[PDB]
Amino acid sequence: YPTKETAHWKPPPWNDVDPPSNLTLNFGPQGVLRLVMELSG
Amino acid sequence: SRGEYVVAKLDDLINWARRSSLWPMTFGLACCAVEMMHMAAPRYDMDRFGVVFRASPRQSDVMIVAGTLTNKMAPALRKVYDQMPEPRYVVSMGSCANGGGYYHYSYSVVRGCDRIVPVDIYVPGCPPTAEALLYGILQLQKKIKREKRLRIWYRR
Amino acid sequence: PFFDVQKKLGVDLDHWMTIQSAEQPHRIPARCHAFEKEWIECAHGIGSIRAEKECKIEFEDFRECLLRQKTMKRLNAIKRQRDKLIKEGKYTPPPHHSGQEDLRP
Amino acid sequence: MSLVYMNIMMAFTVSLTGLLMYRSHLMSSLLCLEGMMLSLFILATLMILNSHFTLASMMPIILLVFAACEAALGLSLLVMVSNTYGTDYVQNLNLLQC
Amino acid sequence: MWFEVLPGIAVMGVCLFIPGMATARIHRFSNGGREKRVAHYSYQWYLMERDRRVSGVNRYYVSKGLENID
Amino acid sequence: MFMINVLTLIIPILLAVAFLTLVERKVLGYMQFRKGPNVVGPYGLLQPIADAIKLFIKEPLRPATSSISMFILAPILALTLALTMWIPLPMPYPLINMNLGVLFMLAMSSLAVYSILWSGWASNSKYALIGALRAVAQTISYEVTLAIILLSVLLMNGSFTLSTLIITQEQVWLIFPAWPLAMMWFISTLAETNRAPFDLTEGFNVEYAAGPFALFFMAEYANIIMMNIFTTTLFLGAFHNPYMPELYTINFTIKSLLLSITFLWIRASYPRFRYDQLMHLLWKNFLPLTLALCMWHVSLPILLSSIPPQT
Amino acid sequence: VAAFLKNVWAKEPVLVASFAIAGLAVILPTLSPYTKYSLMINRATPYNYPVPLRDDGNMPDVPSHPQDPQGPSLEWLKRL
Amino acid sequence: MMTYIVFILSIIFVMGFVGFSSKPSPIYGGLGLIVSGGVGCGIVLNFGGSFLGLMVFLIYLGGMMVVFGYTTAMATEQYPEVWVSNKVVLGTFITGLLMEFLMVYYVLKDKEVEIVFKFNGMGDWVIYDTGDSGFFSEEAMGIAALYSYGTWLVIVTGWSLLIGVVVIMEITRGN
Amino acid sequence: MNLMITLLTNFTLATLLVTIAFWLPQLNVYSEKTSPDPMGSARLPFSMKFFLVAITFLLFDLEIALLLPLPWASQTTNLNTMLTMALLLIFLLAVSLAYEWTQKGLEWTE
Ligand SMILES: CCCCCCCCCCCCCCCCCC(=O)OC[C@H](COP(=O)([O-])OCC[N+](C)(C)C)OC(=O)CCCCCCCCCCCCCCCCC
Ligand SMILES: CCCCCCCCCCCCCCCCCC(=O)OC[C@H](COP(=O)(O)OCCN)OC(=O)CCCCCCCCCCCCCCCCC
Ligand SMILES: CCCCCCCCCCCCCCCCCC(=O)OC[C@H](COP(=O)(O)OCCN)OC(=O)CCCCCCCCCCCCCCCCC
Ligand SMILES: CCCCCCCCCCCCCCCCCC(=O)OC[C@H](COP(=O)(O)OCCN)OC(=O)CCCCCCCCCCCCCCCCC
Ligand code: SF4
Repeated sequence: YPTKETAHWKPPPWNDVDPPSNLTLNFGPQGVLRLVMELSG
Repeated sequence: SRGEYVVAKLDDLINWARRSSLWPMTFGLACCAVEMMHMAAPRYDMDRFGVVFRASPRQSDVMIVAGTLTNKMAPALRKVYDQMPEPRYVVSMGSCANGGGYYHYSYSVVRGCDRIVPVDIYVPGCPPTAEALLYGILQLQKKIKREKRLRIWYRR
Repeated sequence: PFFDVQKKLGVDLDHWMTIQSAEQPHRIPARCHAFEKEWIECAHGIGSIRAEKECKIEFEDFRECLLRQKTMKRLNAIKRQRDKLIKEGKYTPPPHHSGQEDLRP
Repeated sequence: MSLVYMNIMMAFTVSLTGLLMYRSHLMSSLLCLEGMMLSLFILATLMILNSHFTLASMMPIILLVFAACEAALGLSLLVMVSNTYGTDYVQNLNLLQC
Repeated sequence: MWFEVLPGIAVMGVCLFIPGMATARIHRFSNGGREKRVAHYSYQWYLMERDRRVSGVNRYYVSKGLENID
Repeated sequence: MFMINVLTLIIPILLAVAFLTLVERKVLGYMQFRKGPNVVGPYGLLQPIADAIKLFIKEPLRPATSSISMFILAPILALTLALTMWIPLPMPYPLINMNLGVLFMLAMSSLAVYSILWSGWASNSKYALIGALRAVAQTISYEVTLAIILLSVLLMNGSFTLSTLIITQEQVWLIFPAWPLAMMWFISTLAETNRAPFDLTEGFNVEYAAGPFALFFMAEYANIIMMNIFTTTLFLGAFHNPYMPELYTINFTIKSLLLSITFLWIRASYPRFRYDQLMHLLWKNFLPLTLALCMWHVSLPILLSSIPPQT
Repeated sequence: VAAFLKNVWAKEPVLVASFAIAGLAVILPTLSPYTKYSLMINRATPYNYPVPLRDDGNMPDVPSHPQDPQGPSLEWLKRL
Repeated sequence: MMTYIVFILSIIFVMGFVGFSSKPSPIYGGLGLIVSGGVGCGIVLNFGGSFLGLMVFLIYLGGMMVVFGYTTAMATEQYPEVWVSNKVVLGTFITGLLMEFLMVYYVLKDKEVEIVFKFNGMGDWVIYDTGDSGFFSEEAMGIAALYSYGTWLVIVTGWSLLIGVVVIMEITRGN
Repeated sequence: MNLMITLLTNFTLATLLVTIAFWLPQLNVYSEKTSPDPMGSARLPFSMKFFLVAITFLLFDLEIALLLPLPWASQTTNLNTMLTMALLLIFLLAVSLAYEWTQKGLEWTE
């Protein structure tokens, strides 16, 4: 029975699964070289 | 008087402790880093003066600008200088850090690191020999020795 | 559902930790070994309904051995009366409760 | 009943009231739950040492080990929640209303 | 040469020698010229408090020998 | 009189940690074909005093702390746990003679990672927090083999008493029946204190000033000297005459100095491990051997009828 | 079963040493003669008081004084 | 004053849970639970439970609360706080902790002594040294009996720990 | 009692050295400095591997907590049962380690 508080409740997905980056470092000058790292763990 | 004597002896104490325990953050910019490495090498051996080898920038006492300061890295130089606790000091090593050197008229070179940071000791040479860099370090220690911090505090 | 497997097969899985009066290591007694032994030997085999009303004296002796509420009540009464008499000035403590008597052994 | 046992029970009920009124985080729930476990350890230990009941002295360690393993399980659950939403917020755990 | 490290090693060795020597001398000073009584167990503590009661001066380390019996 | 004994423990600990910096710089000097400090004092004997007065008047960095309380309680906990690990150490008689001094030291060293974790969260940096989490994971990893090796050795002792460990080794050193436990214990204590080749912090507490960094520094070196003394008592236990305790004190002092200089001589010899390589060293090399030797030192006094006395 | 053993001793000597030490720790307490002496020493260690018995009249195996012949003796422990 | 020390620790223990059951943050929650674990361990150690107190430190605090602080520090994104020079960054900490010990000493007032003095435990509560035990801690031998008497207990405990390892590795996979 | 005095003295010396380390250079009127690292404004990504090694520490630490009364359990009369349960606990710690091995749990921090 759709009441006032229950009207916006959409039904759950059929297979019960729900729709859900990596680190980027800057090794700066702190020879000399800067390193932008897309690291993944 | 008495308090003048006390602040003079405590000035001697803190100046002794600061000059005999200088920890350098060496910018390895260019060829002068090689001669700094020879100044840390066994023959000249900075470590026996209390001058440790490759201290971290957030505890170091003296910044040695050893090599060519270019325009792409001058903000990084001023950033590492601003991250140094006081009393911080700057030793400029070699001609490109002193006044631009062999790349003075270049489009990309800071003409002296004293356009960026306040510089205490200018070490001349291309590169200065490691013995001469060590001379500049000992002249910095003698400059720290004649500081008058608590004397000027007691007189102001 | 109490499937008493330990009595069917004849294994001792957890009876040993159950009561204090069981076989302890190096024959250490509990503080209330006699009182719990008497409550268990009284209330044995007669069921809980008869055990509540027909072994209440041993059970209250064992409960008072555990909690010591009547003993702490009695000591609080005697200590309160002693404090009130020391406060009134009608009583003096003995030397063997004040610490000047060079203890027994 | 006794006094220091009443204090350890008071701590158990205080961490229970903290475990029954959630503010923001699931880690706060796990911390109140393990404060409850700590108070159970303390109270069991004082009873077992009080009566000089010897064989039960292994019991609080047992009461530790299982329940600490239990806490490990709870931490892993929190992590999977924090891998779906980025936070461990209990208000992200409301998809089972329907 | 290599023997130059020996003053610092000697200073550090004296700094490690001082606590053990200190606690041994304090244990002999506070216990009648002897070792401190070790009571890890209830029997050792019971004998120790029995010594404290039989000495008469509230000190366990005063040993009463055969002169205290008739 | 007991407070005198506490001060005569804790002041020479701080003096020994101060001069360990001099011994480290001199021994690492001569091993690197150079000299160490000799300009400041005679042969460098004023270099620790100059370094301490320099670090204690150096400017505080004005730290942008994520918390006040953990920023203050990480050096406090570091120094307190650095000092309280010494009080059950038998030299030949400890400051606090306790029946579970081994377990006490294992507990107080397991509590020593909170200084790392609170220093990490008390910084605003995510990179400093990642480095602190890596350091905490390393330290709690190697605490596993600390506990198992320590248990396996104390299966020959009888109890967790550290003074009983002197009585255990009156006929032979305990490194003879337990040298694999000795070498894995020594590498594990090397990897506890983030000492080289396990020093990936120099490869987390830089949010602090130079003064509080000196506090973490001196707590780390007190842990180094303490674990060397504990390893000396645990494996190379010296002769003890109860009428002359200075024989035992000089003997374990000399052995502790040699083992601390063995740390100084390891750090001037090897490159660093990569992080997963020392996790491989723990979880895949030291832990199977350590578990097998735990089974071995359980079942071996039973088969040789050499079960040590409880008391 | 022998070339595999040489292969695993070449590749992974740590796990071979671990399984060898663990296998010896399992089997060797039963293959030993001195294992029974562990049991005997732990059951002859007097943590409690040896509570005496009332002499009913016929107990030949129970002594009356510690310096009597009958009673459990530890000559084997003193000699070994 | 010194007699009621266990009771004093218990009061602090109760106050310690009010440090974190009000839940200011999970990180300060962990900090309050560590302080509470230390004072409850002091309560345990002052009845002669030395091994159990060292299990509080070694396994509860140094074993498990390390993991709680570790998992908390891998969440709850941080932000800076007040970082003025030393009249704020340490002076407010010292005044706050002095007010905390003021709160500890402040609760021992006339509403407390009606419970303390009518139900005086110290004098007759701590009775663990009632007579002699011998050459052994009774608590140590009771924990030692886990291997001879506790065969089923050790079997189900080690099986639960092995199943704990398996369960954690299955739920923390995502596949 | 002596232990509490020693802990209190160690805590007092620690707090005194921290207080000296904070208040002694704050005598200086050096400079109020401005303008506040490998990330500038990046959030922290979670890493599953660090949590796996933390929970692995906790579970093996519980197994060590079981293994701790062995120097006392060696003194018991039922040595066959004691030896069987000691070897069984260390074998279950080894089985937990082998299951951590073969399911790739010890990888990229091996
Ligand atoms: C207590 C005082 C000190 C004690 C001694 C320690 C002082 C010496 C220190 C030297 C410097 C150390 C520098 C850092 C070391 C770190 C690197 C390292 O070595 O890692 C460990 C290395 C690691 O080896 P690894 O890293 O080369 O292995 C590679 C592994 N794979 C192939 C998987 C990639 O070795 C060990 O783990 C061995 C530990 C000791 C083993 C002892 C076994 C004893 C014998 C058992 C029986 C064997 C035979 C079988 C049965 C026979 C029966 C009859
Ligand atoms: C357990 C072992 C612990 C050991 C710890 C100590 C290790 C080091 C041992 C001593 C080493 C040598 C110390 C002296 C170094 C040199 C000091 C000196 O004389 O400096 C000269 C300087 C200039 O004076 P000036 O008169 O101008 O000289 C020109 C010549 N006319 O004038 C001055 O500098 C002024 C005078 C300063 C003198 C300071 C001397 C050192 C103080 C050390 C204090 C701690 C000592 C140990 C305490 C605990 C044990 C008692
Ligand atoms: C962030 C806060 C501040 C951080 C820095 C300070 C706190 C952390 C660092 C210090 C840790 C304190 C540890 C205190 C207990 C240590 C364990 C212990 O007491 O073991 C020794 C001993 C057991 O050995 P045993 O020989 O059996 O005893 C005598 C029997 N004849 O047992 C004894 O001798 C018992 C002696 C009496 C009981 C002592 C109780 C101490 C007070 C309560 C705990 C205080 C700390 C609370 C906060 C902890 C936070 C980590
Ligand atoms: C019964 C006694 C008690 C036994 C239980 C207690 C043992 C104590 C040690 C516990 C060790 C726990 C972890 C064991 C995991 C075994 C599986 C394994 O490691 O397989 C992988 C490995 C191949 O190596 P890889 O995958 O490349 O390694 C990564 C780094 N390169 O594969 C291998 O290296 C092969 C490893 C398995 C075969 C080893 C055989 C050793 C035989 C020694 C002599 C006989 C000993 C008697 C007992 C028989 C043991 C099999
Ligand atoms: S001054 Fe000259 S030699 Fe020196 S770093 Fe510059 S370019 Fe190289």
